[PDB]
Amino acid sequence: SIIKKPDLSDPDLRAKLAKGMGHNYYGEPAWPNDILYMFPICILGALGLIAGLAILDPAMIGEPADPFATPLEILPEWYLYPTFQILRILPNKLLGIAGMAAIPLGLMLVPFIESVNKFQNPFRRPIAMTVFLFGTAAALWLGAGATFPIDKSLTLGL
Amino acid sequence: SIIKKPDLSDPDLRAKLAKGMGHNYYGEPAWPNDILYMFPICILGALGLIAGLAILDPAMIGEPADPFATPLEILPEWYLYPTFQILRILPNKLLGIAGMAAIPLGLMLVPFIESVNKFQNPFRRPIAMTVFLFGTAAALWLGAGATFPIDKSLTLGLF
Amino acid sequence: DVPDLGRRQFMNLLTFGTITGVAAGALYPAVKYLIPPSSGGSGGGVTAKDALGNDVKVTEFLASHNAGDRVLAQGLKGDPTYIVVQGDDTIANYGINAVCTHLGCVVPWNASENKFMCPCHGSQYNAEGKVVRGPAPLSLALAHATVTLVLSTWTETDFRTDEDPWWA
Amino acid sequence: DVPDLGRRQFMNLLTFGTITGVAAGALYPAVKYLIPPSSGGSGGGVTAKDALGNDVKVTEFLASHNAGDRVLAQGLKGDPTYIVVQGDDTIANYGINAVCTHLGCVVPWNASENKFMCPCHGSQYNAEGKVVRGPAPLSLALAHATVTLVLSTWTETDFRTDEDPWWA
Amino acid sequence: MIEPLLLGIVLGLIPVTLAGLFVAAYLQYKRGNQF
Amino acid sequence: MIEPLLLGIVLGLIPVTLAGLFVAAYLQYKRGNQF
Amino acid sequence: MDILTLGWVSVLVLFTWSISMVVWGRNGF
Amino acid sequence: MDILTLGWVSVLVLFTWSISMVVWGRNGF
Amino acid sequence: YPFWAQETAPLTPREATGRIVCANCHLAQKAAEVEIPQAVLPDTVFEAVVKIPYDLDSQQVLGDGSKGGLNVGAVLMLPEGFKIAPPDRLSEGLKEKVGGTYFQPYREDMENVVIVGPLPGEQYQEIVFPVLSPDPAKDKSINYGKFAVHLGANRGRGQIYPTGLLSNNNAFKAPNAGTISEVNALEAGGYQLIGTETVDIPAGPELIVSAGQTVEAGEFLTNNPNVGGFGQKDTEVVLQNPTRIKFLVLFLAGIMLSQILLVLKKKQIEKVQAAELNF
Amino acid sequence: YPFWAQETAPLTPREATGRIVCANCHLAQKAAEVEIPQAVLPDTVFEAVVKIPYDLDSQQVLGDGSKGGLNVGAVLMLPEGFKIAPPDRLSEGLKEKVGGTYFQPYREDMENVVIVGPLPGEQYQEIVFPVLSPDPAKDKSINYGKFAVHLGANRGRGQIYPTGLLSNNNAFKAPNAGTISEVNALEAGGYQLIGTETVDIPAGPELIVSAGQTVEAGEFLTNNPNVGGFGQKDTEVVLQNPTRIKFLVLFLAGIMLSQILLVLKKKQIEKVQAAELNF
Amino acid sequence: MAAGVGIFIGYIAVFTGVTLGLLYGLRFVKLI
Amino acid sequence: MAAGVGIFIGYIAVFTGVTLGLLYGLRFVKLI
Amino acid sequence: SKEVTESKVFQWFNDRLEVQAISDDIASKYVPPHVNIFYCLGGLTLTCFLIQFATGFAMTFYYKPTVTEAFASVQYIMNEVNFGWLIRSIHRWSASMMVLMMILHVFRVYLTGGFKKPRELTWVVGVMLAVTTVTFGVTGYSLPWDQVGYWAVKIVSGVPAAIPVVGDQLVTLMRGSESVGQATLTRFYSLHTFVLPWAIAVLLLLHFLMIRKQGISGPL
Amino acid sequence: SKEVTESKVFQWFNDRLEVQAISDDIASKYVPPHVNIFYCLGGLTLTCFLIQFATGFAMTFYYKPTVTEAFASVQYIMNEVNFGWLIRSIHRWSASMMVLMMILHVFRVYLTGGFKKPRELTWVVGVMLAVTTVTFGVTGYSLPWDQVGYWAVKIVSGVPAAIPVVGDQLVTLMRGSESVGQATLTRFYSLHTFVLPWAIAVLLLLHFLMIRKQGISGPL
Amino acid sequence: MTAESMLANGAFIMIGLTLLGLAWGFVIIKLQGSEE
Amino acid sequence: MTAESMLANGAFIMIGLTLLGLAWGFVIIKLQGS
Ligand code: HEC
Ligand code: HEC
Ligand code: HEM
Ligand code: FES
Repeated sequence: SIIKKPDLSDPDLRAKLAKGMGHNYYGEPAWPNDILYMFPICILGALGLIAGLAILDPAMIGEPADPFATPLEILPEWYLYPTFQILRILPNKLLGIAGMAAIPLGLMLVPFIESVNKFQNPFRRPIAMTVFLFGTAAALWLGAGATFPIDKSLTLGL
Repeated sequence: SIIKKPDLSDPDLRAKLAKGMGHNYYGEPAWPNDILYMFPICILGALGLIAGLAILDPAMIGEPADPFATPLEILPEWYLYPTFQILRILPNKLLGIAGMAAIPLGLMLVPFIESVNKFQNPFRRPIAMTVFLFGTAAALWLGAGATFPIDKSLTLGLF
Repeated sequence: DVPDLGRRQFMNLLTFGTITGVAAGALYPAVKYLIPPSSGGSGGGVTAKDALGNDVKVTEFLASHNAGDRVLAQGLKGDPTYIVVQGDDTIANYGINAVCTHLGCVVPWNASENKFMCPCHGSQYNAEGKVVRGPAPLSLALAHATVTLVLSTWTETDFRTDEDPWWA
Repeated sequence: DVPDLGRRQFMNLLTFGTITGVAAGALYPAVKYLIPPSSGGSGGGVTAKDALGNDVKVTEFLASHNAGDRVLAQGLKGDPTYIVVQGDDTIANYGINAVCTHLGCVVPWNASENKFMCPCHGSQYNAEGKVVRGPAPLSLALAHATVTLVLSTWTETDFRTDEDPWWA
Repeated sequence: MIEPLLLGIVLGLIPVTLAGLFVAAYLQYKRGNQF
Repeated sequence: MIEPLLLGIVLGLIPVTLAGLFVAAYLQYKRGNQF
Repeated sequence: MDILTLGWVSVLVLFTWSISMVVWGRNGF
Repeated sequence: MDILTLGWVSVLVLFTWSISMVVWGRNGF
Repeated sequence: YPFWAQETAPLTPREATGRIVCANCHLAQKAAEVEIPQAVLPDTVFEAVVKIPYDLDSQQVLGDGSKGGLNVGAVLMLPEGFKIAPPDRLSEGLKEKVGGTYFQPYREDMENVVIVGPLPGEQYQEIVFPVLSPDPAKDKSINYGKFAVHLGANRGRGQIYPTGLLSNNNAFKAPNAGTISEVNALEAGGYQLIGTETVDIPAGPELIVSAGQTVEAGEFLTNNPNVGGFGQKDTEVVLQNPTRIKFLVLFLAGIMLSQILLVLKKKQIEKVQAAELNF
Repeated sequence: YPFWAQETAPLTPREATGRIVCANCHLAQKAAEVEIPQAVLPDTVFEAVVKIPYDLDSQQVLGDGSKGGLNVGAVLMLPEGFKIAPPDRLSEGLKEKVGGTYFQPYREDMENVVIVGPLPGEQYQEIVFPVLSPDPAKDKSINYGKFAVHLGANRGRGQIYPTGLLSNNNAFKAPNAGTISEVNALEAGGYQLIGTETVDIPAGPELIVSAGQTVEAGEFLTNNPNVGGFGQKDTEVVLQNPTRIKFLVLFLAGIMLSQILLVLKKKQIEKVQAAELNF
Repeated sequence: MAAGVGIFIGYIAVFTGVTLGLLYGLRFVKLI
Repeated sequence: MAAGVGIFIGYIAVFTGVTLGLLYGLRFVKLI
Repeated sequence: SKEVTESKVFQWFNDRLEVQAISDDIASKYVPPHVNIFYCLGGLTLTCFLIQFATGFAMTFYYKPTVTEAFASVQYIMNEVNFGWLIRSIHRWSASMMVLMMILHVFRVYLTGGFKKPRELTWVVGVMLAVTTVTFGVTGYSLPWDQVGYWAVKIVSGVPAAIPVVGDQLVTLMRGSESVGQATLTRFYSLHTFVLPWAIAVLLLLHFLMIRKQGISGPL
Repeated sequence: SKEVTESKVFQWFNDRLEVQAISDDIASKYVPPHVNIFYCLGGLTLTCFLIQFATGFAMTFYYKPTVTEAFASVQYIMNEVNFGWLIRSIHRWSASMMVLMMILHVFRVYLTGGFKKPRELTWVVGVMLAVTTVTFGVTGYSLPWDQVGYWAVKIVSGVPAAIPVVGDQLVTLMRGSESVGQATLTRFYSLHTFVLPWAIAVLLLLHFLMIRKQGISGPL
Repeated sequence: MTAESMLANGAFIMIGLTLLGLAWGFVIIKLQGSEE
Repeated sequence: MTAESMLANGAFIMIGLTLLGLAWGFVIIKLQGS
């Protein structure tokens, strides 16, 4: 209906809550309130935005590939801007590969490095949030510099 | 514990058996007896047979496509031999399309046409067995005829 | 009051009919995309192509064939059509569509028997395309081969079976 | 009187080790298939191909290019190589691999300032491949021109950096 | 094109599989079930 | 190449999402839960 | 007035309205 | 000592042996 | 004859449609079989048995007009690399089996397509071709695998000469409809039919239409004395690699050892489960 | 000047690498920017502002040797189908805004690529190109979509003439290493230097290397008097079909109405559930 | 960028108005 | 087609023999 | 481990995902005595399909689906690629064996009453699986763009030209153009490698889920 | 029609497959009060992939993965095919928005503690999903075979050459040859249309199964 | 909106529209009342 | 085999080998009994 309070008198639900699971057993019912009526809202919104971006900003065709003439400015997709920047500024290409590959392998260790505390709120995780903010800022800075000449790529034009 | 008898003293198992299900609740255990030790035997048998057929009878490249030259013999894969036959002896092309499309549509009506009796043993459903044997014979006869000149495709040679 | 079955069904109809309208408006581009583009050349304005995809040149076509020789070349909708050399000129009024009317095989021409003989099942046509033997239900389609080479869709009455063009 | 943990594990080891041997014997063909076949010829069996894939004859370079020009052609390992015209002759004994040694871009020639200037990061190579500036760690590779043409592999010691060929 | 080996495999495996299926059906026909 | 509209969308949606997540965290951090 | 402006505004209002409808339908944020 | 015969026999006996092992392991047909 | 196929179609006897050029002149179609081994090993000599069957008690008309026996002939298109084995390599048993049969490569460097004939049909209804298989180990342009083997075999005389003229071994027709009524032996077995419409029947065939009858247009004036015919057939031969078969045998033996071990493991688990029930 | 680019590269002012041929003789590098609308309508005259920023006070060495102002020039490669609008299509405001600047198509049938210059850079910091978008509805060779607009703009005197002879607006270099140890003004501002070393220097640049000393191989003997430079700016423009935007607006309005109805249905179902719990 | 603001305001006003109208006119006829 | 029969017979005999040998050996060493 | 016998690191997964639930679900099913060797046929079909999923996969790394390179790519696989002959021949033979095993599976199901109530939906989804497999074979027969495959597709694609009204539109839809050319090869490659793998995966999921829910059929 | 209301020709399906069981399982789940709008991000990522699964699907009917026909096929899609501009532009934009929604989903998961115990495996599978999507876009950026895509692949494919031992071997394995060309285009097209769609489907199945088993994380 | 480059303007508009969408959702929640 | 035209021979071999597989499975079952 409006909301279902957690039945703490239930032994199985309390055991699940102690284990971190069992949170999908209280609140508003998922069907049809959210899955049938709220999910289509987001799906239609996403489809409409993507179609609008496609119509108002179509994909350009380009020029046919020439193996003998590299373009003046070559860049991967935007989400590869940081890693590509690493490749640009690390003179040791092996170190560049290690740094580029340490992102997906470094994220797989996040749930295990931060298994020290049960806290989930950012305001109860000072070190974790400091690391996250520093990393997000560094990734954004590298991505922004990827659209710069290799000279002023570390200062963003100061 | 080799074979587990069906516990008919269970109301849920009895209800499932009345409904036709519940036959996966007795006999030899599925795991690991069958799924872990008998399934890989069949998997490896199929792998070895198919690899041996590939090695001893390798696939042929063929002749490059010529849109201007029709081969003397054109044939689909073997399982399309009957339908192809239906296409080439039926003079009305619409009737050939109907005959080719009535196989998948006629096969889906089998569980509903034969919904008159709950007999699973073939010897307790003689009409179904006669129809199935006639269908197998007709399919094999059409497939055999598909590898014949259109004149001889009916009688296959006639002795 | 509580919305009963009728009111809830009406409200469902409204919401999911707007959903269906949006979905159909989105699917119309999807369906029209999977439909092949209307770029099948021109039903009456496509020249003659050889097996190499080039335009066959009439000057090259002339003085390169014997009397009454039919060699086929790509034509209407990519279907191979015979360009008949009747003996004096290098062209004729009509082009016989080699694609058979039984299944779709390309019928070869036996000048030895002066007939179009299908190899798949033995369908036979006369010199002009009119059916005389075999299980081919209808006659081979014709065309207009004009130059001074362009072959156009045939519309006039069929001078072989004495009827309107079945292919049209 | 029944198989304990040790005997059951030994039987599992035997059975599934034989199965793993069969699986390895079946996956070796798959892995060898997914590895691209070595069909690039050899280090000394790669001729100089043009943009269209045809070889450029040494005789053609006369009256087709100016004096002292450097022109790109397909070279060793498929990468573009600058074949050099010496002004009086048509080729030299070496061809300069145009692929940059920093990231991989094809370095254009610059006759005015007599240097190879990478357009992506500005690294500089002299008229013979030696590094002059920029973030490029190594020097441009050298393709040993043979027919005076085939761009074989240059394995003689560098006449630029005085060392063994890093490309070999 | 006709593949004689493949057609032989098909025409050797279809009749024997049908015969085995009918034989198993007969064997279950002349006796009782599990319960 | 660089797509300026897409980069604008990204650089607008990243900081606002981060700020909203932190604000929701603060609101849930100054208040209790259901149980 | 303009038509390019009309399309850009339509997409922007669709984004805003999708957020607004998700917030209103779920009764809060 | 025919290699082609050896391969054909090997494939045939693999078919037969797979059938026989499925019959033996499952303890009946 | 085969050399007329060499002269009419000098590049290949098989057109792009798969039809041998021998059917342009030999109109009748009968059976022609080729027994080629399913698989052959590289650099091995094997016999291709071309059966060209027809009853030996049926005699065809000859060019002069008299009847007589038939002469067989064949063209065997082998895959690239195959060729008729030289007399040095083929065995003495195969030497007495092939006899003094003569094989031509139909072209220079095209030794895979070998023609033979005309040979008398009284003893050459079955022709042995001593084919030599190539070895992809020495020749690098030849590969192992399955390839097509085409055959076209003929028994009787051809209807049409390379000059387009008709032989006497076929049924003759009328140019159109008329009233001939003029049958006379032209000092031989041939007739001269002249309402007045010129046509000449050679000595071979025998008139079937009665004189003084209004014949239709394009109708058979005589019968068809074509006893022979031309028939073609395509099969497949596998140039097999012995190493492939050796590793296949090893692989299948390993598979069956694995199956045996799997059944033994199931037996052990069955005993374990029986123990767990009889605790 | 851009006509020297028409002579050096008579086909296209851009190479396959993307570099404009202007940089071949304009060795320096500067900033050049173009304000192209993101989307334009077909058959609509729109302004493209090409800005060539440089300090107006800064003066370069002229062709004779004296200091002087800088003239600006540009090449704008509009997409295939675009063209500078004829004076009749321009409105009064746009016609007054563009001024009397003269544009050229750079070639026959290449009216999309438009060159301009040299123009006095004191007032022509920004050059307004009155581009005319094509009409894909009429022109069947033009399609709606996103296309690349390349721009190459220069503001200083070039360093290399079309014949390869260097100008005076660059720093000169000794060919090799030597002790030239001689300076002599050639009866003008341009002095000359004379192992065996032969270096000539026009009136443009200023010396930094003293006389009577060792000169290494290829060092900057003179100051670099260039104050301008050449810059490129690759941007994008969308030739938009208004029907697409109309149907997009209709589709998005339908989406928003559907979302409103979904929320209303959720409210109704919540109302129903609130009463079903009140049992 | 300027008349676009006016179109945005009008578009939001129209859709908020129809949202509230549908809500109140469907609760009025007890449909929701 | 004739020596193949001999190869098949010998091959079945060999693998049946090794099957029975493995079974009885593992029964003898209490592995089964 | 048979299913689960003696494990200690397994607790890390079991406390999170409750893997023992899956263990006890799998180990709770039993195989009734009336299950013959003929009940292995349907699974064999799956086996063959997996081979088609594997060897087809490999052949997607070298096959060029264009009319100027399809034949060249096929013979490049056969002759130049390492073990390419083996992969392609296995794909062909396992396609044929998939169809054969599926036919024998239909024979078993019909002759054991495995389609009757409550297994009607299982049989319907099986027939749809059969149509999908036939579509696999049809669309893969023309991929080599040899003469037999090209003419087989040119014959089967012109069959809908007999339907009075929508015949031409259907022929164009299956061919992607007026005649069998590059559009036909592109559409058939998309069907063979993308459309039909996903369609048959969905149908197999439905088929196996229904079999798991309803179990095997009863004795005869 | 809400969840199940008055479905009575539905007794057939419920009697055979017992689909009221899955109906009640779906209806037995609840959404906690702490679930805010940011929990819609991951689903939006899935939404984007669905669009990529559809529109990319469509582009498999007209795109030809050959260096002599890839760019021409892409421009044929843009210029000739009905709504081909729309399909291709939607594909590119929804790829970009897939990655953006993925990044926002990671931000939500990290800033809400959703990766903590017992959801470490969900985070690992999510990181594998992120790698799959990044390499998905990497393989697809050069399918048009224009200057940008070709040179981006020529840049990123020769990177592994810095590894001393298996460097050039890895470079050759990714490129399908020693240099970027037709083999690279064929391998990248196979990865884009066949390999990685299946990989991401399996990873999405694992992700969603773990989430459904463990539910949403606790309140902050 | 018919501008030339939408990087900075796009980001600012995206932030503003996200905030405005949340605000308008809450405004509609306030304006929907409780019960008539 | 080493003999082509494996249609009839192939069919007979498949039938005989299926029967022999069943028979040999039963033979091994009978010979395995303690
Ligand atoms: C060889 C000895 C056999 C036997 C006796 C059986 N099969 Fe299979 N099987 C496979 C799959 C995917 C399924 C469906 C799984 C599911 O229901 O979710 C089955 C199902 C069965 C059953 C019914 C099981 C049930 O719970 O109802 C039976 C009795 C059965 N099979 C018998 C897959 C495979 C294989 C995959 C490679 C192989 C090999 C086999 N099966 C072989 C056999
Ligand atoms: C038309 C140009 C022909 C081609 C092509 C082939 N054959 Fe023929 N053949 C043809 C004629 C007109 C004749 C008889 C000529 C005469 O003066 O009698 C023949 C004859 C033969 C024979 C002899 C038959 C006999 O003596 O009874 C043989 C064995 C034969 N031809 C074989 C043969 C083969 C194998 C061909 C394909 C390579 C072939 N011929 C082609 C006309 C033509
Ligand atoms: C295609 C890619 C992805 C899709 C479709 C996806 C989808 C989802 C969905 C629908 C949820 C349910 C809760 C929600 O919607 O917020 C979820 C939760 C989760 N996701 Fe993903 N996700 C993807 C990638 C990722 C990535 C990249 C990560 C981490 C780097 C990740 C880690 C998680 C975790 C840990 C949860 C559980 C959080 C919780 O329960 O509170 N996923 N994902
Ligand atoms: S096309 Fe079939 S008989 Fe001619």
